[PDB]
Amino acid sequence: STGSATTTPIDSLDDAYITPVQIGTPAQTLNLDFDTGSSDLWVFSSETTASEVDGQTIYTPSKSTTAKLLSGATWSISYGDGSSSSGDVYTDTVSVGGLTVTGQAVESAKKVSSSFTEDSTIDGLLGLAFSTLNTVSPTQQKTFFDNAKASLDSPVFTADLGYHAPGTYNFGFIDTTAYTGSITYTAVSTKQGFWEWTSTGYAVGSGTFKSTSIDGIADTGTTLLYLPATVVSAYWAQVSGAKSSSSVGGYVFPCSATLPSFTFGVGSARIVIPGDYIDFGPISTGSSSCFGGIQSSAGIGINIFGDVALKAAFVVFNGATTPTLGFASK
Repeated sequence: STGSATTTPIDSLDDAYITPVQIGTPAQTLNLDFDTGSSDLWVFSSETTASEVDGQTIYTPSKSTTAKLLSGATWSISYGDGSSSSGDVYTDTVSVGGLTVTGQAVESAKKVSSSFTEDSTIDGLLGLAFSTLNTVSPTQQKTFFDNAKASLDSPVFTADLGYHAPGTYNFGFIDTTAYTGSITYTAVSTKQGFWEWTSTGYAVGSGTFKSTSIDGIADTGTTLLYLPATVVSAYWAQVSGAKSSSSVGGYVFPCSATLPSFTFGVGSARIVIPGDYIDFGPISTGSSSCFGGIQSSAGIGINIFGDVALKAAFVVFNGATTPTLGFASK
């Protein structure tokens, strides 16, 4: 089997991407944030504290003839950005782009933090990291991909995120028309539960490539590119007037600037992030100070190849017995 679904930016800045997901019988379609940095499929629901729902579409398990309460199971998650959610668990039928899993754990939120409430466009998350990170207790549950894997034509999924445009998540096949040149594959460590790999270096604009190992995670659920302070300083030094602002929470730059590109290495291959991808717009409405899309990972504890990086590539998440990651230009 295979599946193919379009993923759409939630706003004009590509702050996140949503993908429609069918849950239950009859189908209830929710728009979920596909997150290769976590491993829980959780949804706003009829059980979510009413004051914490503000415009989201909810899953109502009592209206699904295939929903079953997973007795005694609870979940609770906290994300790198400080947000969180928790609740109980159902199993139900879940379909993505024509690919169906029966008995998928659907984690129903009883509580969500303010950032989730405040984002009306995201109805929940669909985790695509390794199932070892799943938070369901006392019996850990499998991700949608893990459940689908054995049925897929090939044990892979691909992320093809657009810049200010829709893109695609495919399951079970590689669309050879969706990228240019070849896909370069690179080793993955699953030791921390992430799609963790080592980039071979970077360049700023038309500058020379610096060969240096950068360990980090391919994370579709993180907006920006978070790299070591040395790398980030080298980037922003090429933008007149750019500075790190403690008050704002990172590097800012004059909105009148033209940003240089940023290149990262995948083995001997190179992925070029155009400068415009690194512009996240005014820090507040009407400001001429703009927020940068490349930020320091110092004090995160891990480098994160988020959407800024991934949307410059066609990315293969290869879930073979020994997982790997593939990157192609597009």
